[PDB]
Amino acid sequence: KVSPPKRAEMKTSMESLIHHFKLYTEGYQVPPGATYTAIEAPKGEFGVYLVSDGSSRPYRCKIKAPGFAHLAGLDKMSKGHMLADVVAIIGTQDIVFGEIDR
Amino acid sequence: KRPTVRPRSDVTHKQLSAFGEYVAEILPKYVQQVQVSCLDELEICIHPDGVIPTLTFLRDHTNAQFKSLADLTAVDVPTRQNRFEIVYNLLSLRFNSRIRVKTYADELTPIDSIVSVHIAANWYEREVWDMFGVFFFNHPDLRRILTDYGFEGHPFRKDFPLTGYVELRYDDEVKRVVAEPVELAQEFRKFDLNSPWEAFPAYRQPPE
Amino acid sequence: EMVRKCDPHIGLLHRGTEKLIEYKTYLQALPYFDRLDYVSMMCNEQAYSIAV
Amino acid sequence: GVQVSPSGEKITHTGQVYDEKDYRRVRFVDRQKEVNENFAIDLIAQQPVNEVEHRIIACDGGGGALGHPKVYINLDKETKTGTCGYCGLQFKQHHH
Amino acid sequence: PTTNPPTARKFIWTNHKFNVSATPEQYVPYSTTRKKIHEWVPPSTPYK
Amino acid sequence: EEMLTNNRIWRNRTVDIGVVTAEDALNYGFSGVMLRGSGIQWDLRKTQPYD
Amino acid sequence: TQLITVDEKLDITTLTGVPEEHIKTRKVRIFVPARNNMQSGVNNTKKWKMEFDTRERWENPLMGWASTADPLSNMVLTFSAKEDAIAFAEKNGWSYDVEEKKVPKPKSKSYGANFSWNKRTRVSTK
Amino acid sequence: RSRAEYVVTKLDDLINWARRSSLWPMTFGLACCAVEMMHMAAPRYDMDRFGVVFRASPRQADVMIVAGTLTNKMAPALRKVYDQMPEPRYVVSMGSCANGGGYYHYSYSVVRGCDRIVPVDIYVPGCPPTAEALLYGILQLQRKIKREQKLKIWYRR
Amino acid sequence: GSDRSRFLEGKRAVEDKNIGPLVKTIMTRCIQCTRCIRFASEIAGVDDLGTTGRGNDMQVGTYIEKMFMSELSGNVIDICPVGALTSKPYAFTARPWETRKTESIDVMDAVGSNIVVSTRTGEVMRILPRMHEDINEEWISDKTRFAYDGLKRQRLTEPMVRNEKGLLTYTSWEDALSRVAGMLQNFEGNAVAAIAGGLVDAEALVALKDLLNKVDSDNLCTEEIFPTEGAGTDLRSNYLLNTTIAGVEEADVVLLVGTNPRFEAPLFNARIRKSWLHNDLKVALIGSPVD
Amino acid sequence: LHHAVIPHGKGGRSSVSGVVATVFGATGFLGRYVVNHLGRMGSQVIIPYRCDVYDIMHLRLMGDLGQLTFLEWDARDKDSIRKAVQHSNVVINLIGREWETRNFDFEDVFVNIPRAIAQASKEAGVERFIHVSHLNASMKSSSKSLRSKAVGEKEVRSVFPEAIIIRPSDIFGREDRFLNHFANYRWFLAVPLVSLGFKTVKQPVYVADVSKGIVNATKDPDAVGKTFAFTGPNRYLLFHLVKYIFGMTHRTFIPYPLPLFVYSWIGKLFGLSPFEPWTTKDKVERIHISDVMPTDLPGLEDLGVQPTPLELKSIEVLRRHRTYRWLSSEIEETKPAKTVNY
Amino acid sequence: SKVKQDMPPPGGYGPIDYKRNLPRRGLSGYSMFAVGIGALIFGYW
Amino acid sequence: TSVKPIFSRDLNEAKRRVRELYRAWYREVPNTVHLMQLDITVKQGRDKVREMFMKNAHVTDPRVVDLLVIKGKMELQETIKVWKQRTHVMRFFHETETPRPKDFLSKFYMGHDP
Amino acid sequence: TYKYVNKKEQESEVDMKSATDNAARILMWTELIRGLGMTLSYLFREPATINYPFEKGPLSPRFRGEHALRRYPSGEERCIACKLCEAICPAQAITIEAEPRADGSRRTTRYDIDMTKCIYCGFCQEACPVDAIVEGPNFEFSTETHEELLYNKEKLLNNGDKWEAEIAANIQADYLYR
Ligand SMILES: NC(=O)C1=CN([C@@H]2O[C@H](COP(=O)(O)OP(=O)(O)OC[C@H]3O[C@@H](n4cnc5c(N)ncnc54)[C@H](OP(=O)(O)O)[C@@H]3O)[C@@H](O)[C@H]2O)C=CC1
Ligand code: SF4
Ligand code: SF4
Ligand code: SF4
Ligand code: SF4
Ligand code: SF4
Ligand SMILES: [K+]
Ligand SMILES: [Zn+2]
Repeated sequence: KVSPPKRAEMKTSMESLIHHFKLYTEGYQVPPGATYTAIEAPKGEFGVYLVSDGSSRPYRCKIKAPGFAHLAGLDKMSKGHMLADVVAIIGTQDIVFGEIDR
Repeated sequence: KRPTVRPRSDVTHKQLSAFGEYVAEILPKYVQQVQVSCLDELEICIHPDGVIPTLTFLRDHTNAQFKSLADLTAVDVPTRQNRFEIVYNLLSLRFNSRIRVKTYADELTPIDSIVSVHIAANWYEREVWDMFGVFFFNHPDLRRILTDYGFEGHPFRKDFPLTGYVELRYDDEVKRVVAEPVELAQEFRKFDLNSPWEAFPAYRQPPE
Repeated sequence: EMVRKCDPHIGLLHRGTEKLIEYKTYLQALPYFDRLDYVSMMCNEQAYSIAV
Repeated sequence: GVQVSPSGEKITHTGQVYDEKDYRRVRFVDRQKEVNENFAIDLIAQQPVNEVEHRIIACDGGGGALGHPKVYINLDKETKTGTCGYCGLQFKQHHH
Repeated sequence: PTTNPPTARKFIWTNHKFNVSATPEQYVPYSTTRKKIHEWVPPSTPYK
Repeated sequence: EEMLTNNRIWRNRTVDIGVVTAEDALNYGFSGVMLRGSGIQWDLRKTQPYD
Repeated sequence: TQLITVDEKLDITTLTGVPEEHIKTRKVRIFVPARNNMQSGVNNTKKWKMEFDTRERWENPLMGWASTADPLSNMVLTFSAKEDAIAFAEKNGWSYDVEEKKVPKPKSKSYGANFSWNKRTRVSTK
Repeated sequence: RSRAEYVVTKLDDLINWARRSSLWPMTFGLACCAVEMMHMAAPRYDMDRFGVVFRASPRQADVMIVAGTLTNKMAPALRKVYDQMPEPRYVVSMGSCANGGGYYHYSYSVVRGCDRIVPVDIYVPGCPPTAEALLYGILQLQRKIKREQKLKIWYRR
Repeated sequence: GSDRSRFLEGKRAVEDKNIGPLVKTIMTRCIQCTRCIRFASEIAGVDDLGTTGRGNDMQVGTYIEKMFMSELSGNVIDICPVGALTSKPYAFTARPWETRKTESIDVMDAVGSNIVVSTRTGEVMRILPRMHEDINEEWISDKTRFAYDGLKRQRLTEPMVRNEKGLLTYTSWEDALSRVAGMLQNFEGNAVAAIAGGLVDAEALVALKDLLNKVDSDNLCTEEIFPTEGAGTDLRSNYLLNTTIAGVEEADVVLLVGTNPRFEAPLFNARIRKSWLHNDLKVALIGSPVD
Repeated sequence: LHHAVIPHGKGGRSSVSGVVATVFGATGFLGRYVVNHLGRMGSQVIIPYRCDVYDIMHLRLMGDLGQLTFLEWDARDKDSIRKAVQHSNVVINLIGREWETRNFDFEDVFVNIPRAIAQASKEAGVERFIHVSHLNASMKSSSKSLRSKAVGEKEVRSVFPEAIIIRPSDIFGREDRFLNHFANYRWFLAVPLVSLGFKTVKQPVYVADVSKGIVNATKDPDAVGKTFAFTGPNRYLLFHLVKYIFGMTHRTFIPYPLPLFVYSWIGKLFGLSPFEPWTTKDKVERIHISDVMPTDLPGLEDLGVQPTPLELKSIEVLRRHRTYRWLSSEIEETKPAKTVNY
Repeated sequence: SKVKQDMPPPGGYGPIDYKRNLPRRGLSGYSMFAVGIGALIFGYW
Repeated sequence: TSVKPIFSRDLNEAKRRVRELYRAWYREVPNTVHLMQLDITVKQGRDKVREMFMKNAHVTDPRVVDLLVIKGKMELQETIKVWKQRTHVMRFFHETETPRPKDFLSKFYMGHDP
Repeated sequence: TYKYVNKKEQESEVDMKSATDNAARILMWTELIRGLGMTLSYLFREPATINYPFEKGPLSPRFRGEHALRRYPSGEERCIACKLCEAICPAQAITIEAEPRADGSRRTTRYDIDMTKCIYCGFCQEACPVDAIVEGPNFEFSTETHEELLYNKEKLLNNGDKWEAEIAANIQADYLYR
């Protein structure tokens, strides 16, 4: 009811095929509620705030990126410095921009 | 014992319940609700007037020490009067804990800004204003941070369409990148992936 | 070349992935995270999978 | 097999073909309309009917897990063959 | 594929084709579904 | 490390560049390698372990 | 000092950023969605929904896909109350048509009616 | 045929050989696909072996490789950096985002393909397209610009 | 249910039936819930389906090669929970998550059954009933259910005008409206008249009525005949189902004069049969004896 | 009509308008704006080309996917012409040169190619043909090009009798050879006009307005068989036009009265070049002939286009030719040239 | 059949080095300044 | 029918903020046209600013007027510090957009939209 | 646990030998010379560059490349129009229109895969219950126009017929894991 069964079990068993059909069309239903999960990404604390209404699609998914707060803190880091020091700061904050912009 | 179900520890639940009673009796002026989830997460729902005292107390109190802002988030629920629910996820490194502070707002009642409490709230509230249209009082520079310049409307709202209203293309008469009303070669096919049978009896609303 | 103010204008790689994840199912929203951080792929998958 | 229209263009296996007065053959002007040479309905038509001895046969398309889900076909009608809904193979009960 | 040849099928391509882009035998998309709404054909005989 | 770590050019490029204090990092919401560089003993894998 | 009074209808159409034609020329439906008769489950008849009127959906020349020109075609919104949907629609400035909730009528069900001595509800098969 | 048109064909071959042996891209990339682009630059595939050298400014560039998703905020900048290149300029779209919007095709802030902004010569499909397929696309671009007959069209004018 | 099966044996298979080109039967999928049998026995009123056999070999259907068509025969496709009784026109066409649902009203008859039109990518794919306890309950007639495919054939797409040869040729809206408007301003009141058919809404009716009244025409006729003597259309009770369908449920004697309600209004006749089953309705008929 | 040619949508990029137009001069200056308007409103545009794929490649973004069909063609290949016009209901002819090549000259380009295109269009039975001639190309003009265009007008009207003939004035735009030509007189010492640029009246017309008029002629049922005159709103003398051009350029103004025969001699001297010439003889008398007064011919108002003035659409095309010093100058910094009624 | 699965060897994998390894090469300072000064004096002479 | 104000207690100081924002926009238009190479004239840009204020001029709720003033100040600041480009500024005039006619006959002849 | 990356333990005091070593390190560029030595060692190493296109990088049988529609050994198309590939396709790059065939078989009439929308994620080939849609390991299918990447049923069936000696062998080698 959450993870799809094996293909042999799908092709030889009824309820495995039913579960495969419903998982790969509708998907598993998450019980309603909210959570915040923080995982030590190499760039920092990658967090996700997930809100589910009880359906098979999430109601809300906020993506906390460490690089977003780091680039918010870029301005304080670059006080009293030059252009090469700015590019050094950009490098050492370990910035990728997909997770920042979302 | 059971390899499928997640193990549950009651000591974290009791500790978070005790701290919830602690915060609720310290701040009865603003705190509206205190709950502990089954996933061992503590949520305190406060009045919008109590954002500054609640955040300052949780940051600076000896027993709280929630000195780190994990994130600041808005959730659009367009069926209640104050549709934007503002969520503050905070982390205490001293006690190794995580707390969630919730409050409410609508399109016309702004809430106070906590740049004076946490500095990450600057960009986080800029994102929240840009995506949901919740104004923030006494902000240093509140403006758009992720949408394009001159973008009309707040795109993370519920009533905003997924594809949007306007689209860009290069026009050769004016030699510019111009904006025109949205028109798709293939429309996004919405799917009704909602089963007509109740999945969770524990979350059954009583009939109206 | 002394810098006095830095103002990083961002959103130049913004795609509304939160709204798209909201509009799609959980397994459908799984590969969005690799493209969130395309250098920390399995870390993102681990984060989303642990949350779900 | 692949048949041609009076306009001169080849007809797909689903029956789609552009009309004489379509403006959409200019996409095939100086190019080609790519069509499948092998027709699935003809290829399944060439396959002989499998003559089995049991009243209910089981089909998986061959290869076990490499085929289709295993389905059971009831070969009670002697006036028609039972066809697998997945693979299209036909089966006939041997009453002799 | 000289000690372990692949399985031979009747529908497989006996002649391999490389990438045919910007070449007259390139691929052109088209809608493979037939016409949906068939119009009413007016009669060829006048009413008067 | 042979190419970069003991290199005086790299040390002139990196040492005393972009210094941030622990209190400033905590207030600004920094995480991961930056808190560790500032000296804050914090790691998610060691404090709130997963898997 | 910190609390004023207004006697208006809370119009925010200038603030939502929607273009004028999609405010004035659009019609919305507030309704409890009817139960899909291919199933007996009635969990989808619990929440009110607001949808928009259907605009033109034409055929693409290149592939025959469903090309559209409106943005508010897949937009459906979920409400816990009909009056809440009214409040949201009047706040966003859309003209609305409201269908009342069609509750199924309570029915007298008895297994002994299948086997009546004189009455006509006796069934001839099982 | 006549002697002069054989000569102008040979000069076409020479100019196209120069333009395909020297193909300098602009240092431009946006995303996942740009990571795969710099993985082509990695020593395994060696665009430098193939004769392809990065130059940061568009004035020293030959080919513009759209590597990532083209957002509404990025589109005027992309059109700018395309227009400021000199005339012998080519475009390699990279990945599903740059070809047709890709995984964000139904987004409010993503244009559905970089061909809506700049004229694209070669589309490389994939998400991400591997550096193998990228080296393939670069070689296909070299063959395409070898196939041009500029001086021959000028002579036949 | 569970998520894995302990069944390691072989499954049964049942030969398919041929009850008609409307209801396609793949009876291996049947779970023997007798819903179709009870529907045909009570609402359709045909007694043409049943269970033949015993034990695991019990099969639902017709023992003989019988073509099962009455009215209201797509509701077995509705109420069959498994896909044993499917719709042959709808066969292999679309999926329910694809199909957008539009709540509309039937116009195939005058009952006014609440329906859902299921459309996929700007094309009508299915017709389903809607739950309205006061009109049609949960069912629609077969013409209502399967008449949607007539909207894809013999359809007028462009305006036509008579040629000088006398043939109809395609033209523009401006040209067609200019010709009709020129003739309208040419002709006076009584010389202009109009006849309305059956699949016409009240919007077009009042539109054309207002246009003819502005050109001083009162010959606003319909194809269907009602007696204009006496009150006629003046009193609204003179031409209405005043007792209504709840009154069909409530009444105890019903006299049907000059009508065949089974084919004129199938859901009305279905409610009459429901009252006949439950409330012991006394039904009498003046007219030709029909089933 | 046909079911695939019925218009649909709101007229955007992905809409269908039912215009299947074979545009023959789409690789030129007016052709790019014409194909831009057609692709923007949503149309199946067939572009026959003879230049390179890179040369036509700037046209590739100007419509939706699959709405532009590029086909190689030759002016001496009737097979290529009929395969280009085979599937169309509008055929637009913009073929033209401002000089003579060793393969194609004025009479070929302005007579034989339009006659062949019109003959192929009549054989294929297209509904509409639009041919772009030039204004004041009546007959017996001082230039070979206008006499050739008059003969081409007569040939097109003979072959396809209901052709929409559009005669625009000296079209100005970003890639034009009129305003850019006058501004590129600044590379020489003076501006050598004939009779100091007086008694020569010109009323230029904007390329966007010409293209909009062409598109409205494709979609206008009242335009069939007519000759339109695409003229600007204001008439200027040549001297005042050059003065206003150099005022917007902010370069200088040194006019010079130089006689017509020797100015045509140096125009021929410039035109004797294997490349695209800077100016030609036919160019210099086509510059120095006046433009006639359009009295009976219908115009841009009748086709629904309000003619944008040169004073409003002049700074987007001359800001390149300014130096750094006068680059950030607005519209009002230059005095507009005085208009003449005659 | 016995399950075949992607498994490490029963004796485990070998030791993987992870510490930083600076080779500590080069000569002492005294000798190399001695060579430098010797070069200076020889060149001067 | 009683709410918390944002900045303006009533409509008059909201109109005062509107007037100040209009003053700033009117002063900024010539500098914008001079800095970014705009084809338009100064008087045309002032027409644009005036008609944007006129489309927004129908609202009488003080909080909504305050929020429109705040958005206008944000837009103005994006015009002061050059973050909009020529395209972003020139998107207001809709010069590449063919306008939909408002006549019923034209709306009938184009398509099915009302 | 934790460790220090830049903090030193106590001090090494001041000694004449240590001072002279530091003086040599400053003056004679010793770390620069050892960086030169490492750089020269990489010069005298063997390069890791393969000779494209005559050499190709290694791959796995699990590789996700160009899409294809397979067949049964009988020649019948494996697809049965169940649209699970659409219902799980995250980018909505698959469009299916279907109707019964002339023999009553459930077959697709339109099967379009927009490869400019596709993210090459294998969800269709792992959701297909009959192994009809597959991602064959062809990745060298870059085109020169945007239209040529808009695949239809005929193009995908041609791909399945072309790469059948490839895809069947890859599924045979890999299928026991899935
Ligand atoms: N220029 C102006 O201001 C005015 C122009 N006109 C007329 O309008 C038309 C379009 O104008 P414009 O863009 O300036 O013209 P161009 O000089 O730019 O050429 C127009 C097109 O004609 C093609 N062409 C020319 N000669 C040949 C030939 N021998 N064989 C095949 N194709 C050929 C060119 O293709 P390619 O580049 O491949 O050779 C080009 O695409 C012309 O007929 C012109 O006379 C009328 C009034 C004013
Ligand atoms: S196509 Fe895929 S890999 Fe490339 S930028 Fe888009 S999401 Fe990333
Ligand atoms: S309704 Fe369907 S499942 Fe039930 S008995 Fe009839 S055929 Fe079988
Ligand atoms: S979908 Fe339902 S009725 Fe159809 S085969 Fe599966 S379980 Fe049986
Ligand atoms: S999942 Fe497979 S069988 Fe089902 S529709 Fe898609 S390709 Fe066909
Ligand atoms: S690989 Fe993924 S994105 Fe591509 S067609 Fe398959 S399911 Fe869709
Ligand atoms: K059923
Ligand atoms: Zn089978």
